[PDB]
Parts: sequence; C-alpha cells; structure tokens
Amino acid sequence: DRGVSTFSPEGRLFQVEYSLEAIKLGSTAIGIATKEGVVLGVEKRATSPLLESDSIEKIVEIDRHIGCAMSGLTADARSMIEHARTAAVTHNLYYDEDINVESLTQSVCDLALRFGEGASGEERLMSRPFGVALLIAGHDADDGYQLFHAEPSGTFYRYNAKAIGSGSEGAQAELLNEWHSSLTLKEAELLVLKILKQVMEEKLDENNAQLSCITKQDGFKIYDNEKTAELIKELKEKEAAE
Amino acid sequence: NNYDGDTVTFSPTGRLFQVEYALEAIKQGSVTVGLRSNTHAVLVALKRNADELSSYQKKIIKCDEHMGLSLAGLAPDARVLSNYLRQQCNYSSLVFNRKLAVERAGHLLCDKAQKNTQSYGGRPYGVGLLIIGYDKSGAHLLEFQPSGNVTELYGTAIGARSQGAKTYLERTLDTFIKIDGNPDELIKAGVEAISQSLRDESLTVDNLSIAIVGKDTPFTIYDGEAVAKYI
Amino acid sequence: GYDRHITIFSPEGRLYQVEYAFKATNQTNINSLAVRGKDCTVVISQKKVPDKLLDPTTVSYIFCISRTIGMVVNGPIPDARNAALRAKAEAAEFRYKYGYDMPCDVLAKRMANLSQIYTQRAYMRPLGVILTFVSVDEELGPSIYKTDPAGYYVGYKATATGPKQQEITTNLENHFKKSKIDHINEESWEKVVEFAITHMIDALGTEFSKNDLEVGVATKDKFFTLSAENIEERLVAIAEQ
Amino acid sequence: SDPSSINGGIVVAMTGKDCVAIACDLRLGSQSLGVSNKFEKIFHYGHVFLGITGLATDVTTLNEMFRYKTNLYKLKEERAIEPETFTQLVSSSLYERRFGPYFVGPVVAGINSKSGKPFIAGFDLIGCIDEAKDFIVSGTASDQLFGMCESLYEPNLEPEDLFETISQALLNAADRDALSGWGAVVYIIKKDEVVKRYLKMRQD
Amino acid sequence: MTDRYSFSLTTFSPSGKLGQIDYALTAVKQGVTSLGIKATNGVVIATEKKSSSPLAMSETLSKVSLLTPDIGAVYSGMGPDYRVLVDKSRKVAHTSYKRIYGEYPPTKLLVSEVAKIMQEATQSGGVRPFGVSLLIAGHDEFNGFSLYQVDPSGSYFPWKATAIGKGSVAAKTFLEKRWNDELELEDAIHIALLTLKESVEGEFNGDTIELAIIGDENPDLLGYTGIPTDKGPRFRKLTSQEINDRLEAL
Amino acid sequence: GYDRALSIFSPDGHIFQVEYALEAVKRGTCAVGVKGKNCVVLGCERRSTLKLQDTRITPSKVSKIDSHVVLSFSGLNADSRILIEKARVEAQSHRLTLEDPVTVEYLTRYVAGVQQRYTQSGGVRPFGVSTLIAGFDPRDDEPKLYQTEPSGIYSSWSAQTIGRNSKTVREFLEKNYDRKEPPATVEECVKLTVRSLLEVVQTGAKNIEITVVKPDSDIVALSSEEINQYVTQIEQEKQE
Amino acid sequence: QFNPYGDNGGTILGIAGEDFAVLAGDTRNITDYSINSRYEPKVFDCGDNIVMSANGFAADGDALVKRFKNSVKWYHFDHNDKKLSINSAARNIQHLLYGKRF
Amino acid sequence: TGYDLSNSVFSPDGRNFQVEYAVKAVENGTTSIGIKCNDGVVFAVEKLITSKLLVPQKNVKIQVVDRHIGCVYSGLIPDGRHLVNRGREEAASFKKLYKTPIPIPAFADRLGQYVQAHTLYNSVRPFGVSTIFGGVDKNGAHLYMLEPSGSYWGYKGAATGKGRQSAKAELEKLVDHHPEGLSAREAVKQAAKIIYLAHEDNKEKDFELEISWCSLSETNGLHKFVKGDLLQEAIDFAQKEIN
Amino acid sequence: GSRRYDSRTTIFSPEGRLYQVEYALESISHAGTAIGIMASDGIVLAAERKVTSTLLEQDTSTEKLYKLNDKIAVAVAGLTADAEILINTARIHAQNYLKTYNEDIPVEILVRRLSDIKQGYTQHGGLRPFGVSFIYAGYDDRYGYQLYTSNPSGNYTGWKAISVGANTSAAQTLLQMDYKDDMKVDDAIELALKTLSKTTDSSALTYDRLEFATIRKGANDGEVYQKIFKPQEIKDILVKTGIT
Repeated sequence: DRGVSTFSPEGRLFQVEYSLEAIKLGSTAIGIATKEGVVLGVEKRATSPLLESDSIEKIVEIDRHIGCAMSGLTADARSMIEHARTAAVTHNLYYDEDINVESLTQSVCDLALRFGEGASGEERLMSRPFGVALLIAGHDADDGYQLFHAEPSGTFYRYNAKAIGSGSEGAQAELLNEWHSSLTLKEAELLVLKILKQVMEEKLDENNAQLSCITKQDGFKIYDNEKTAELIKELKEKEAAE
Repeated sequence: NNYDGDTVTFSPTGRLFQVEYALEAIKQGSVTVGLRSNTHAVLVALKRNADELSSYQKKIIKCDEHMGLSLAGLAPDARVLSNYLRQQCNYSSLVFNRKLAVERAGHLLCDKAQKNTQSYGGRPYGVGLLIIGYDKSGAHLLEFQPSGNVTELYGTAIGARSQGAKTYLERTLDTFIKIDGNPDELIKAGVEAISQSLRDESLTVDNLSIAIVGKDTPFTIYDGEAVAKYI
Repeated sequence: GYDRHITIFSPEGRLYQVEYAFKATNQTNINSLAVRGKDCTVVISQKKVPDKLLDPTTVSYIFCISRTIGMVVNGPIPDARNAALRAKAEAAEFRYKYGYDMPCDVLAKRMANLSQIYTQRAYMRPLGVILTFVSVDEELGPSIYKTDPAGYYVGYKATATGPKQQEITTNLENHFKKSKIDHINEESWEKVVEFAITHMIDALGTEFSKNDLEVGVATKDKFFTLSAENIEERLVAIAEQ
Repeated sequence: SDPSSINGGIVVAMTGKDCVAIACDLRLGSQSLGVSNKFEKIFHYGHVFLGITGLATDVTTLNEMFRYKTNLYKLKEERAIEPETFTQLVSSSLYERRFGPYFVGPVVAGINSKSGKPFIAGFDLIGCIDEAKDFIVSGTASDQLFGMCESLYEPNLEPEDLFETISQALLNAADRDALSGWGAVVYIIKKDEVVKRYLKMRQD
Repeated sequence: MTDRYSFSLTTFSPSGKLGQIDYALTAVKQGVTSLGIKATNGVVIATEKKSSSPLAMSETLSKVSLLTPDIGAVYSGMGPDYRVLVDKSRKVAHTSYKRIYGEYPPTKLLVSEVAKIMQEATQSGGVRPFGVSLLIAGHDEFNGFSLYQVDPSGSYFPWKATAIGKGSVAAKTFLEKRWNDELELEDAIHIALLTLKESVEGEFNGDTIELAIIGDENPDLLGYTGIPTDKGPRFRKLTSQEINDRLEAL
Repeated sequence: GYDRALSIFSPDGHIFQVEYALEAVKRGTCAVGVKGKNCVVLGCERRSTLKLQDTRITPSKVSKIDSHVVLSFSGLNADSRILIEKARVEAQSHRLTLEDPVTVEYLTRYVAGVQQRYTQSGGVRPFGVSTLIAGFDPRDDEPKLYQTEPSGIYSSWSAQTIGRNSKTVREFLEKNYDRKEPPATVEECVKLTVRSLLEVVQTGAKNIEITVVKPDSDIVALSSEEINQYVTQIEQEKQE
Repeated sequence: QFNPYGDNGGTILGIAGEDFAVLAGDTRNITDYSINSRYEPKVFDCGDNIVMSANGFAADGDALVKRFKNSVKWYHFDHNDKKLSINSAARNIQHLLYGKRF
Repeated sequence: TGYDLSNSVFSPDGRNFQVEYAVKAVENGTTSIGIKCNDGVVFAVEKLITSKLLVPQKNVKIQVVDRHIGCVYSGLIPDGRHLVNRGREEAASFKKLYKTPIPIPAFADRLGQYVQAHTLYNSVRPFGVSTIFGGVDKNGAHLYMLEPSGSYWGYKGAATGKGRQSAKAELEKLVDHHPEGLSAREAVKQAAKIIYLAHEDNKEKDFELEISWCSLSETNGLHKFVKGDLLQEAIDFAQKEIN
Repeated sequence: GSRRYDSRTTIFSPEGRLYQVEYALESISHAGTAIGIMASDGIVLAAERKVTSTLLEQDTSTEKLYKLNDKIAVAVAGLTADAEILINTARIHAQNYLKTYNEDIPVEILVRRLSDIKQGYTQHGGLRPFGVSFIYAGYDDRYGYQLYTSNPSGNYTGWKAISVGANTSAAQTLLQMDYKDDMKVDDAIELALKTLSKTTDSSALTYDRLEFATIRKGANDGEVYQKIFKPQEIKDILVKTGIT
C-alpha cells in the first residue's frame, strides 16, 4: 500500500503486516529441534496425479550442514536462497571455519529488511519487501544444533520447535506440552509426522510428505524416500494400537 | 490529509505527523530504564520472548569495548544505526588515537536522521536508543530519539508503563547521585527502578539483562549468576 | 486540474504560474523609475524605511553586479537574493570567455532562457521577481532591459515596475514624446539624477526624503550607488529652487 | 618505419578534360611476401572514387566506415554524394583520431554532377585538403611520380591522350620500385561511362 | 481533458490523441499573425511586431530569428519559448553539418532536426513542448527555394503557401485566390502586405511590420571579395524605409 | 509521481501486478504438453483460419532455443519476444563457461528469474507469459516436461495445459492420459494430443502444430499428412 | 624519484613449542648506518592470545597490523563474542596480503 | 489544490502554504536574542531546565563556529543543529580556498542561498528555523538573523522564539539610552533583564540563564561565554528588577 | 492508498492487458489506409496521403515513404511525429549490420529488432507504446518476397495481404475476392488503385493525393529494384483505369 517512510499510527510499517498474511497461505513446515539433531518435515503437496511430486522440493541445502525450508511467498524465496549460499561460502573462504548458523542468519537479515523506494545512505535494489519465512536449521560447533525462525518483521527468534503455514494454529499449541527434553531422535521423527497428520487434510503418505535431518557427523542429509515410508508405516501401527 | 503520506510538506501542526507516529513503535518496545552516577552508568532492560519454548533474544547490543545500547521500537531501522556507531568508534580510534565521546555521537546522529526526513523518500527512523558510554568525563547517558533530539540526562525511561520507573528516578535522584565508586549499589538501584514498571511478572535472571560501562568497568552484559545477586 | 497548478502545460496556452508570479511582485509595494541619461543611466527605487534593518544608510535593493551592471528588484526578497547570485555567476563566465563583462542586452537575454527552462521542469517553479538590468555599455551605450518571470525580455527608453507603475509611465510618456529624444540631454550625471527625482515626486503625488529613495547611477567604466547623504544633496538643490 | 611503408603500394590520379583517370597497382605484398596480385585499392561509391594507400587493416576498416557515412547521406539528402562534400568529410574523419592516428593516404576523385568539372584532392595522415589539379600522387613512390608526371604533364587532355600518359607513368615508376609491381587497373571515366582496364606489364 | 494519464506525459491519453499537443495548438493560434509565400525565385515571410509599450524598444523584439545566415524562421505563439528553441536549433545546425561538410545545412536537413527535438520534449514526463509553431524558410540550389511548417507535435511538411497565428483563416483563403506560384517574388511582397492589412490594418510603418526575403545572393553580406565561387547570404533583411516605400508602390 | 507514492504490496499481501498477469495469459492461445515414455509432444493452437496470411513467413510459436530445447508460450505475443533472445544467449553462455550441454533444468531457472527479479524491482513488471519448456537432455532417454508461470516458478508435469480452457482441456487429460500409463509409442502420444486439441481447435491442419522431440538432439516437425492421418482415424471411432 | 618502498631491517623469530609459542624481536631499528632508535617495540598483541609482527618496511608493517586488529575486533562484534582462532586469523591475513600484492 | 499537496508551488497568495506553516514552527523553542554593542555583539538565551533529571548547563543551544561566530537557534531543534553542522562545512571550505576565517556578511550570503534553493524545490523540504548569528570580524561588528523565507537582514537588535513580543518592546529603550548600543559589559546586565522578562511566557518550567558574547574589548575579538561571577552579577540584577 | 497507475505502465491494468496499448490502436485508425499485397512477382505498397489540399504542395511531400535499405521500404501510418525518430533508429541498426557481416540484413531479423524496441517502452517505465504501425516490404533471398506488418504492441506477423488504419474492413474483403498467388506486378498495381478509390470519398483520387511505390523483381536479371512512381507516373495510371 503505503511508503517505506510511511509508518502506521499503530507504530509498525504497513508493509510488514501485509507480509504476515502470506505465510499462512504457504506450505506447512514443522520442526522439532533436539541435541542429537534437528528433524524437519514439509508437506510437499500434490494437487493432481499429473503433477510430479518427486521433482519439486521445498527443503534445500544451503550448506553441507545447514538446510532450509520455505513457507510463504515462493516467488521471493529464489533470491533468498541464492544470497544464503553466497554468504556461507564467503565465510568459508575468509576464515576457513564452521559456518555458524547464527552468522548466516545475521547476513540474511541485512539483505531482507532493507526495502526503500530511494535511499541516500544505502543501495536500493529493493522496493518491496521480502515477505517470506525460512526456518533456518543446522549445527554449528560451538553452540551445537540451532534452529532459528527467520522473521520479516525483525530480529530472528531461536526456537526449540516451531510450526508455520496453514496448520500452524493447531500445531503450535500441541507443541507446548509435547515438546520436551526427553525426545530422542527416534521420537522426534515420529512426532513431526503425528502433528502433520492431524492438522492437514492432505493424507500423510510419502508422495506428498518428506523428512530431513542434520547430524554433524554426516552433515545435512536429505533422507531417501524408502526411509520415510517405513516411518509412516510404524506410525500407523502405534495409532491403531491405542 | 496528505501530510502523513508525505515527508516533504510541513504539517499545519508544524512538525510531521509521520515523525509522531513513528514514536509509537517505541512505546510498543520493551520497557527499559537508564540511569547514572558520575562514575558509572547502567542500563537495565527487559528481554522479550515470542513463545514459551522461544529463548529470550538480547535487547542490549554491544557496540564496542567501552559502549553499548538498549533499543525499543523497530528492528529494521536498528541495523543501520548499530553499524553507524561502530563506524564512528573505529574511525576516531584509528585516526586520532582517541575513543569516541558520547557528546560527539549524539550530534552526528541528529543530523543524519534529520536529512532523511527532509528528503523525499529515504528512511525516517522509528527506534529510540538509550546509549551509555564511558568517555573522558566518565560514564554518561544520552537519549537518542528518532526525531533527532538529543539530551543528556541522569535518568529516563522509554517503553510502556514508563509512569512507575519515572516516579522511581525522580525520587532516587538525590540518593543515587551521591552514591559513587560503587558499581554494585548502583546496579541494585536499577533492578529496583524496573520493579515499579513491571506488573504481575517475575523478576528473574531470564527476564532481566543488565549492562554497565564506567571508569572501572568495560562494557559487559550480565546474565544468569551475574544478576542473580542483585535480584 | 492538477497540471494547471503545477508547472507542466495548461489548456489555456498561458501558464497560471506566470500570472501568480506577477501578483507576488506587488506585495512588496516597491516603485521604480528608470531613465536613460546622456552619459549615465539613472535608476531610483522606493526604499523600505529601516526599522533597524541592516545599515540604515542603505537597506539594500540595488546590487552592484559588476563594473557598469547594476540590478533593481521589485517583488520577493528570497527570490531577489537568488537572482542576484545567478547574475554574478553569469558575469564571471562571460568575462573569462571574451575578456569583457556582458553587455546589458545579452545579460537580460541569458536570464530569460534560464527562467523559461525552469517552467519546463515539473518540480521546479520559476522566478518571482522582476529584474530591471541597467548599465552604460561601451558599444551599445545607455541601456535598460526588464526581464519578467515569463522568460520574456525587452528593452526600454524608460520604465516603471510596481503597483503604481502606470502613473509614472504616463508622465514620462508625454515628456519624451514632446522632447523627441529618448534620453536626458544633460551631460552631467548630477543633473540627470536631479530630473529623475523631480518626476518621481510628482508622478506618485508624494514628497520624498533620503530614507525613501535608493539611487544607483551607471556611467562609463563603473557602476556606483550614492551615499545616503549624496541622495539628500541632490534633493535639496531642487528643493530650494 | 610507419606501418604504411611496410605494405607499400601506390595510387595516382590525374586530370583530363571532363574526364578523369585514376589508377593503381594490384600488388599487395607484405615486404618480401607478395600476397596478392589482385588486391584492389581503388573503390567506388557511385561516381566518387576513393583510392586508399598504406596500412592494410586500416584500408579495409576505413573503406567500410566511409561506406557507412555516405550511405546515411544518400538516404537523408535524397541525392548522390558530391565529390566536394566527400573531400571535406574524409579530412575531418582522419583528424577525429589524432592520437592513435590513421596510417593511410586517401585520394578523392570524381567528376561533379552539377558543375561538370574533373576534381581531385589529397589528404595527409590526420587529414587536410590538398588542392592541386594536375596530379595527386601517393604511396612509397610518391616522389617518383611527382617528377615523372610534371615533365610529361600537358593540360586538359582528351580521354585518349590521357590514357597514354597515366599508363606510361604508372608503368616505369612501378618497375623502379620494389613494392609495386604485379598487374595494374585503370579507371578511365569518360564523363560517366567507366571503361575498366587491366594493363599488361612484364611481371618478373 | 486533464486526465490521470496526462498528469504525467510519459503515458498514452485515453483518446489516442495526446493531451498536451492540443494545448500547444491553442497557444499558436492565440499568437499574432504571420504568413509565408513560396515563389519561383524567392520566399517572402511577413509578420506584425507584438504590441508593447512605446517606451519599450521593440526593435529588440526581432520576430524573425535566423537559425543560420542564409536560413530564417518566424513563429506564432509563446515568445519565451521561441528564444529558447532558437538557441538549441542554432547550436545543432552548426555542430552536425558544418564540422563535417564545412557548410550551412540544406533547408530540408535543418528542418528535420527541429522537428525531432519537439517529439522528445513531450515523451519525457517533465519536459513540455514549446508554445510555438515554426515556419522555416530557406534556400539551396539542390532542392530549390523552400518553405515548410513544423508543428509542435514534432512533424514537418512542405507548403506552397501557409499561415499561422490568429489571422490564419483570412490569410489562406486570400492567398489562394489572389496568388499563384507563377507570380514572382516581387509581386508577392505586395500581396503579403495586403493580406497582413486584412488581419487588422492600423499602422503599417516598417517600425511594426517585419519583412524579410530569401533570394538572390548578397555580395554586400559575403563581406569579403574572396574566390569568385562563394556566394553571400541568400537572406536579405529590409529596412523600415523600404517597407514604407512598397506602401507607396503597392 | 510528483508526490504520488506508487509503492505496492496490497492489503492482501500479494501484489496486484502478479494477479492481473494471470488474466493476460488466459486470453492468449491454448498450448498443451503431454510426454510419452520416449517423447515429448507440444501441441499448440495456431490462429490460421484468419484472413489472408502466409504461415511460413509468420514467426512460429515453437521456437528453437537449442538443438535439444524448444519453447512454446501462451499470452501476449509481444511480451514473449524479448524472452526468446535472452534464452538464446543463455544456451551458449552455459556451454561456454561450464563446458557442458545445456541442462533443460538449468535453463528453466534463467527464464523464471527474469520475471521473478522484476517483481522485486521498481519500474518493471512480471511478464504476462506462461511457457512450456521441454526437450531431451543429451545422453539420456528420459523425456523432460515443465510448465513456468508469470510469478517466476516452475514445476514438472507429466502433462499440462496452459492458456484458454484450462479446466475443460485438463478434464479430458485426467481420464484419458495417466501417470500410471503414459503412451509407450510416440505415434500414440501424437494421437492423444491431437484428440485433446479437437475439443478447443476443431481440426485445420495449419491450425494445429505438433512438434515432437526424440532423444539425443533430434527435433522434427510433424508432417501435415500425419496430422491429417490422426484426425480421420478418430472420426471413425465416434460413429461406433 | 620518490623511492617506492623503503626498508628498516630487524629480524624476527617465531618458534612453535608444544604448549607455548614464542615470538622474539630485537629493539634495534635502523635506517642506513644510523640507529633511528636503540629501543623501539615491534611485536604487538592484537588480542585472543595472538601476537603478530610484520618485519621489513615499517610503513607496510604498521598499516597491515592496524587492519588486522580491526578485523579481530569486528569479528567478535559481529559473532556475538566468540574467539578468533589461529587458523582463521592466518587465512584472513593471507587475503589482506594478496589484496596488497597489486 | 496543488498547493496543499506539494511544496514550492506558486499560489495566488504569492507564497506556498508550506512557507506559512513553517513560520509557526520557528516560534516554538525559547527566546534567543541579539544585541549589537558599540564594540561587539551580545547573544543571550533562555535555557529551560525541563527537569531535575535534565542536567544543568550542558545541553546548551549555543554552538561556537569558527572562533568568532556565535550561532544560536530557536525553532525545530533538529533542523537547527543539522543547519549549524551544514554551515560548518561552508565555513571550512572557505578557509581552505581563501586562507581566512569566514567574514560575517559573506557567511550569511552562503547560508541564505541554501534555504532559498529548497523553497524552489519540492523534493527538498525547507528549513523551519531562525538563526541569530554573528560576531566580530575584520569588517567589524555584525549581526544577521536569517528567516526561513531565505531572506536575511542585519539588525541592531533582533528576537526569535515565543517571548519575541516582549523582547522587541524592551529593545526600543536600549536605542533611546544609546543608539550605538551599550558597552559590552553593561549590555550583558541589561540583556539579562530581557531574558527574565521573556521568561513570563515560559514560566511553566524554571530556567537557567546563559549569555555569551563576541566582542573585541574584553572577549578578545573571539567568542567566549559569560561565566562565573560575571554571570552571577547579571543573575542578581535581573532578579532584583522583576521583583 | 491509491496513488498508483497515474504515472507508469509498470503497474498492470485491472484489465490484465495494458490500457495504454489500446489507445495506440486508435491513433493508427485516424491515419490513412496503406495497402500491402505480397506476391512472388513483387510487392506493392500504396497508401493515401494523410496530407490534403493544393495549399499544401503535396507533390513535394515525402512523409510516408521511406527506404531503410536498398531493398527494404516502409509504408507508415499513425503519428507522423513519432515515426521520424523511428526511421532514424532503423537506419543506424541496419547499416551497423551491413558493416559487421557485409550482407543485407534479412527482413525478418530487422523487423524483430524494432518490435523489441516497442516492447521496451511498456515493460520499463511509463513510456507510451509508439502509436505507429508499419508495413515492411522486403526481400530476403531464401524466402523470396516477405511482407510483414508490426503493431504498436511490439510484435510482427506476416501477411499474404494486409490493410491497416482507416477503413480496414472494406479494403480487406475486396482484396480477398481478386486475390491471386500468381498476381502479376501489372495486376497488383491496378487492384490497389480501385481499392483506394472505394475506401476514399474521392472517386478520381488525384495523383497528388496518391502515394504509390512498387518493389519489383520484373527488373533486369531477376534483381530486386525499388521503383518509387513519381506523381506523374501515378497520373498515367489514373487514365488507364479511365476513372479520369
């Protein structure tokens, strides 16, 4: 609507608020973070049998130990992904050191939150305004596994589990009690599938759901799809036992 | 009405409606109190989380060895200003063998702000910083306003429920100024100042994070056990 | 609707910004009378009474641009001060190029072009002032050129700017038509000034004093503005005649 | 020294009456190595003939350029370039690159459309109008032809008496110069007919 | 009109006919009468001086401003605009044609240049077109004597007989019936005066009527004897007395 | 704007420039892409019933990008022109620099990126073009079929239709083309493609263009006699 | 002729132990056959238990060292108070040097 | 109309609306005054102590520019500080090119052009301040105040900020007492009475008196502040007469 | 709030197809009719001059007939002023190709370029689509005679035969009847002059209000020779049809 200068009588920019509305529209992405690894799951989404589910991807490795999921406006995200990759490889050159997942996010936010129709201190190559969320996950040595929520309104928040998209409203409440410090790997896998099932109409099956993980030892690893299939099957056995 | 869609037309009021709206993000900001003695200067700030599971995110940024700030209002506008205070400190030291003065900082910050509301477009600002620093004349507290008005005070509060902190500073001026060479009694004093703004909240190590710079102390952000004694 | 107000073309054929500009001129309530003398060119203009403004000797309105060239303003002071600077920049440019200061007509012509440009510029508005350039050129002699907001200039045997300009225009007209010469025949610059004072007094139907007039005289080789007391000396001689 | 002396080669033009001759050698060699016995040097854009000496790359790039500029002209003006106009254009264009100069010696030749006069002109490296009606001579053997033509010169010749003169001059000068040899081509322009003549020469 | 697509001129007006151009036409019209007659061995162009104070030296207003010493132009419309256009037009004339062919432009070529400028000056969302229409009269031997009209849209066309200004209706009709190209330049000078009376007579001294001819070469304005090839300015300016004399030889 | 702020982000959060771009495409012609298990067939509606044109000289909607890549489009023809050239530049850039053939996948990104970048740039708009990008990557017997949209993203499809009557045309494909059985033979694939087109084009040899691409850089345009062969065989089955 | 790049001698010695590291330098700074200063330091601590000395031309020394200190200061700043390791410092210096190989 | 929507548009009123609104802004901020002495200049300013928290005598309006030009402003505070900083740049360049600390009538001239430029340009909004400035240079004592019209004049006395009605009324007397003005020392005492009389329109919060001067005789041709005892003696006189 | 689509064609139309493009079609229709007939034996381009009356010397006028190349020429209809800028752009690009490859630029390539420029105006900023439509007559060596017309939109299409601007419909339907793939040059010239007469209210349709040209391969050795028919040769063609 209104200018980059224009501030609301609420206090917050107009642009920023309109941007929040989009995220709901975008894909359901849920993470649970644990100290043996972060587990990420996304509905890849089928809408026609013609559409080739397998070809498209929603989780993309930016680094050999950092992966990213996108929810929101998928047009904007092409840039985001390309900036990210660039940033990570700049540090790897300069310092030859673990890609802090914290430092990678900080680079990202300079690029994202710098819209303006003309600035005189800063290069304007943006007009409007990068309204996209990313859940930025990985391991960095010093501080172990991290998971951030990248926010178009301002400073990123660290999370221990977070749920975004269409299914956020139901999921997020669930995540308050069920997130605990006794989720091992095995549990974390199962739990994400569980929530994802209840809150989305789209039937959980591997042709439209996919899992991913970060183990420092093997790096960011996108799972083969056979693996995924076995897990969906164990889940069903436990839901039908109770 | 057209004067809050512009920033190039004087309002009838005499000062842009846009600059007043901007102020309101500040009050939506975290309640932060700032106060000083001649010797030391302390900021006490509330960190805010966005979920129970979410960890608290630091609302005090370290600018330099001998400086830092606490912010209330817009985050985007903040990134630019945090870098500019580092650019200033780094220049003064390298070039002139002299760390930056808080007196100087505020004035250069006024001008830059004012130039960006005057011009078409650009970036007006919507963040208040309470900047502490240790200079030649000891520790000081400056109040930065996005409007571009700088005043050195011995105490202020920005954010919400500023009434209770305001009463605290107004009372304890005469008692705290006199208290000097004591970083500790003065830090304690700030935790008591913030107690009044808060209603129906725990005062805990997690909530509060306290910064100090003065004659004795370099800039240090205290968390955990470091604030546990003074609560 | 929107374009009429701003400086881009109107359906009319004549921009409203030019009309508005002339209205602004008469707010200041500043008369002028300018004549061609034999060796001189005489300009007089209404001096605002100094409240405490500047020196009370000369509350400046006639500005020596250069040797010979002088300039009187009728209309807004902010635009006056702007105008004066632009004129000084132009005179240096020309001087470097050709070795001489601008002749009076050329300089009026230079300013014309710049006002007009300014209206084609959407964001920029043109001048608000009326500038009467006066000089004694070496090769063109006595010279008067009045340049308007419009971007239009023309030369003058004599001229008046202000709200009561017409009363001065009538008086001069009959005199120069009778006399059949477009200058004051007097060789002595003193006598030219003395003639001009008399006509001014009569035309507007009011006496004058030193603090009510500012006089610039242009002769060969120089421009100079008379002392407060020099204007009074001339005034006295007429007075006791 | 100059790159124009490394490939050699000559152009010569003479006046007749209401007729012109313009001729060259078809030798292009690069020092020892004779490369072509058929490399043309005289080119035409309509009736204004453009003879070009010197540096070989420079010849081709400029012929294409001057093609470029007179093509713009013919459509704009809606009429054939004139000999006169062309002369002035050529000079200006050689001064454009004063530094990094052109290493050529062009000769303009023509018969004026409206005035009917035979016209010739010469240019230096960075271009100037050189009027001299009798001949304009160029190339490494420029001195040879200066003297040779002036002794033989007799004014405003008929087409047939002119042909003989330019033939005799080109022929002896060439054989007295290393870099000029192999074949020749002569354009005798009668008034606007062009008879185009390859001369026989004892090739070595 | 005064459309939302006319607040900025970069954009196309709903009617397929630009706003601004119609506004320019109005300006020309309100302008004072000028007229142009193309003859076998000439062009006579004629105008009235704009009315001003008699104190004002209207000598200084020269309606007829040369583009080049052998080619002149006359206008109707906004005077300010006219002086500015004329300065540009003069510069481009020399730069593009005298530095690479060493000579004045042909009438046709120079005309083309002015016409382009005006288009460019409506495309931008800033610049507005000049308030005038030109008549451009010149001579060359390649394409004869010539007279054109250039419009403020940016397009040019040749005219046997043309008129601009407010009196243009009166003048065109008259020209058509009283004159044919067969008549000489000389004849035309009388005719042109008589058409300028139709508009509004009054005072008809050459102090307020401005007449120029483009014709035979002026040996006097060559200014130097030189080579016999050179020709003086085809253009010749009349003095007020000669203008006065054709009233006594009308 | 003199002081009009032209900024746009919409109170619904998705710019209006992207929204209106989708309408522009629909109006334009229908193009269909259906891949067998060994060929990719691109069927596109030509306007050819129209008065006096010569079809040869009229620039064909299929445009050769490369020696294994084609591009067809729906929408405005004007908008489409600039893209052809940009895409052509990229095909030899990729080969220059990585020194490998064009990947059908790589190239799609470049095409996408133009429209996309222009969402997030002042003074420029998303192009009003939807496209089908198909070919056979060298040294593979895999057929490759994508559809890209004005927003500046892509997806891969067993079969998809763009431009006018998108729902109606896709309905026939759902029932008569399957992911479970894509046409084994090329000839059969041409046949079902043609069958969809009759719905929206109703015969006319010129009016139907079918371009088949077979493995390993063999791009061939279907013979006017074969287009006709197919039509006839269908019209008999309707009697039954 | 402005002599492109000077000289100032001195000699540095770095020895890597196995729980310690010593870097030694003499205090004698010379130009030609004058002693500019009999006592002058030139081994500087840039923080994080890293010492640097850039021996040869003193101007080239001084300027490099400063830009190195700045780099350490702003790394911590930007990386929320985290140690700069010795290998990342080495790499970084390499780039400064390569940048001023031209 | 297009006058409300945009700055720097000819209106029939002769002035764009934006100029009128600006004038109101100027008044906001406390009284500043100037008094031209027979030797110098005296600048005298009311500094409102807003609160106890607000520190005494450190948040001073007066800024020193060159060594001989005292600058003070009332109006939009951020506009005026930003202005002093711009004028410094103008001042520095002058001293490189010409190797002289900038004279006052020259200094006025430069600043004036800048304000004027913004009242022709829509894209850059004008200033909203009246700057009283001057000092002692080669061409002697000088005193200019610069209106946001962009016009400037010299003045024997001048006044800005809310108390301006009172300050002008008083000034007429200093002229009856001496038409060349009071000797610098004397002038300061009488200046102090003017500040207090302007404090009745600014009696909401208390104040602290600050006066500065540039004067040849006793200030050394350079601008320095009245401090200490000389200040205190002024403080007592004003209190004694307002009673 | 609002303050959009008041300066730039960057902002998309509610409609989805630019409003600005449509206004351009209208300009072209106030202009006269131009006629292209494509034939293997040659091309004819004949158009009625917009210009009128004897007061304007129309014989002199050249305002719709331009050669780009010695093979390629245009019949231009729509705004005269906009056209002038575009004629010069074409000459510069064409003549640069001629330098680079020393080969006549192919007709299809030339037209493609100019269409990219038209497109540029709308895609970027708020510049107007130039409200001019051209008919290009051209001979490429491969495809023989080629006829194109280009829209103000930024696209070109080839045409066996075309009519544009004013009275589009009337002209086309007559042209359809008498259409031949084996159309003689002779026959093509005549056909146009009858068509022009029926679309104009002038039955005689003077020579001096007629512009005619013919791109002929009837000329020597099958070579393309462009022959602008002077107004006096149009005049003879009037008498032949006996409409004079």
